[PDB]
Amino acid sequence: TCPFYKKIPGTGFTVDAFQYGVVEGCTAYFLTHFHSDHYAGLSKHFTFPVYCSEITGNLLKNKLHVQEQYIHPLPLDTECIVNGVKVVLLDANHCPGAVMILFYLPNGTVILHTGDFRADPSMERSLLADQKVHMLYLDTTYCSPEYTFPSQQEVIRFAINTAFEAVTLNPHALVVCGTYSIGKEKVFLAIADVLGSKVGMSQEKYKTLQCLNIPEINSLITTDMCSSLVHLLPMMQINFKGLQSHLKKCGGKYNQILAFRPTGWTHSNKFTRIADVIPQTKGNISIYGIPYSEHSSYLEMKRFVQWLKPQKIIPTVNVGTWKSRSTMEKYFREWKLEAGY
Ligand code: NI
Repeated sequence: TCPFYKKIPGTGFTVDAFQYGVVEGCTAYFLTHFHSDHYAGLSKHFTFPVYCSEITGNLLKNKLHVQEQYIHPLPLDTECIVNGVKVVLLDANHCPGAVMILFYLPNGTVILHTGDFRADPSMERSLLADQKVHMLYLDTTYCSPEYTFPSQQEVIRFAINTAFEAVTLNPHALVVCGTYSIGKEKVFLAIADVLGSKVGMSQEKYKTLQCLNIPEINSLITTDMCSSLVHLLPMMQINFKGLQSHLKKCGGKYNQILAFRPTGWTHSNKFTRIADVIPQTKGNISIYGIPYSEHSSYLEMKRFVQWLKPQKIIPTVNVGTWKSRSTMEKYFREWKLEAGY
């Protein structure tokens, strides 16, 4: 049974609610982005209207085989009427195709559902600037002040400088980057651009990337692993055993691996600066964990909410424990007292 925080009151709508069977009263199922915890339940046998971005609809048709007649892609930044209700999709600054949804209820209430997002001051000049929001359904993934991490730009600068130094010292070094979902593509694209290489990967991952509307993508990626010196592997293989095994397969072309694991936050963030990050090393293999986040830090979240000044907040992450729920509620009250709304 579908939980309340996935239902939009005063409508026939649900958000990211495909794992509950037929939801009573639901006339349109929205999907914020193509991550498995959110799409769980969708397949080629789904027969209700799915509303989403163009990029999410490309993934639904090619990866999950949802039939075309049930996919309803909407442009961004554009007022649309869905089953008699005005909606707008906004860029969420998460993975490719990820959106936030503004719903303009028939009674005058305005609701923002963030999906998954990484808040940014640029959102203060979207279509959100133009009217009041009553209710906020908020991605609270990192809603605690211990969760700090650098800008995406600082993390990419570290990765490119690290990779270019290593491969210039040793032209026989291979770079490997871990992946298990869409998102974080800048990591491996930026590294391959500084090295003058295409990124090599499995046929399954190439297919996924070909759905993402990235400009000039045919110039940047390939299934020909022999022609590439930046390889993508599943995240599970980014360990000394898995990398040893991969290096064997490369036919003595390479004699060293430099590997990256883009994580979200890890507790090494509470002590170390990005500049000071060091790898784990075993022989001719080195592994860097880099804190590349596609979710808001605590400070970015707080700034967004203090600007938006919603009347009510409904968390959508960390909702399963009383201690999490009480922590989040205390921060919301702090923010409201400090700002004066
Ligand atoms: Ni996500």
